[PDB]
Amino acid sequence: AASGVATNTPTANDEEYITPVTIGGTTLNLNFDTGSADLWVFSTELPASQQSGHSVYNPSATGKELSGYTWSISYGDGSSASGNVFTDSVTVGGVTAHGQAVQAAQQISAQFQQDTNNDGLLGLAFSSINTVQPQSQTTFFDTVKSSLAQPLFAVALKHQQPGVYDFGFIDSSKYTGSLTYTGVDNSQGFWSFNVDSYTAGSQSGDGFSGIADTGTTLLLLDDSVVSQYYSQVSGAQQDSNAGGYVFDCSTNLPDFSVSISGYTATVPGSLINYGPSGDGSTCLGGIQSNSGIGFSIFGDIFLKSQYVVFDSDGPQLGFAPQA
Ligand SMILES: COC(=O)[C@@H]1Cc2cccc(c2)CNC(=O)C[C@H](NC(=O)[C@@H](NC(=O)CC(C)C)C(C)C)C(=O)N[C@@H](CC(C)C)P(=O)(O)O1
Ligand SMILES: *[C@H]1O[C@H](CO)[C@@H](O)[C@H](O)[C@@H]1O
Ligand SMILES: *[C@H]1O[C@H](CO)[C@@H](O)[C@H](O)[C@@H]1O
Repeated sequence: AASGVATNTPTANDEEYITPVTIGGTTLNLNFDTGSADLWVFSTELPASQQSGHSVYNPSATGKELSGYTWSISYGDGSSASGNVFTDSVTVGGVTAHGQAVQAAQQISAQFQQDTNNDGLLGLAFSSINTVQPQSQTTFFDTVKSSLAQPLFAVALKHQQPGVYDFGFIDSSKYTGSLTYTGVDNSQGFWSFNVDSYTAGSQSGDGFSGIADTGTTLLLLDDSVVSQYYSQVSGAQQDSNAGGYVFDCSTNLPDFSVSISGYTATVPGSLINYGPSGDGSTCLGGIQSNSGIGFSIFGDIFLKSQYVVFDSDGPQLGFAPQA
């Protein structure tokens, strides 16, 4: 059976996490994203000026076209990309997917034209939300899962340190105590789960649903919860140059926790200081608004506190404090 360890590394301020992937023999640095289901890459089909600062996929060398097939994706921050489709060999942590659909970019939006830290995305959401047309394709994980020892992957994201994506096995040294599992609702293609209650510092409230999403930097909550949290943070104010609530960098921030099937997942206040906010001398908060969408986004701020098991059997998510 197959298993492997893929090493991730945060960019500055842990904005995103990058992991190397070898496609047709070329290694690209990709953003592993449990919130989407497309494996797309910078390619030789982009204008030459947009290739600069990247490693790029050359489909002509090793790929097999899917004639007539295309892809086009849009993300929550308004970024987007599109192109055509080839199958090729894709290796992650020593585990090879043969005949994996690789979505070669022809068009990329401004955000991607400005980010030279990644060479594309590797989606790890359910394959039902893959965007390839006219027929959807499987994620790397779904392609390999029946070859793995167990049909799961697990994630340790860290603050300013390398972390892991474990494929096909659980590393019990990555967490304290035992895992607690909760049921996943895959009806919208996400790793969605329920929380029974939350604690924002000195205030608590009722539960809600949200998605485990490695591709979102922050912990995005309802505006009522965000307001409750920052009401406890002296001097907090919104700054649209920075991206939301900011505060003095020396602030002692309250913890934030959720109740997940009887387990308390706690984000220490230290992790809620995202980093310097950008002009001047404040720090951006790691908790921000979810734009009124009606569910929460358990992004990297939250995930840095946990080891998280994404198990296709169920499906289900397992949580324990990171170690
Ligand atoms: C339709 O599904 C998506 O777009 C999914 C899931 C989702 C759903 C609802 C709301 C969000 C996220 C909530 N998330 C968002 O609205 C924004 C999110 N982008 C970010 O976090 C961006 N982060 C920053 O700009 C740093 C700032 C916030 C200090 C991005 C550069 C990593 C984002 O769109 N992430 C997608 C990947 C990214 C590389 C573009 P993801 O695939 O994780 O988003
Ligand atoms: C992941 O698990 C497989 C299956 O036991 C091993 O072969 C591999 O070395 C890694 O520990
Ligand atoms: C990624 O790299 C880290 C070491 O940098 C390993 O521990 C891991 O197994 C993988 O090679």
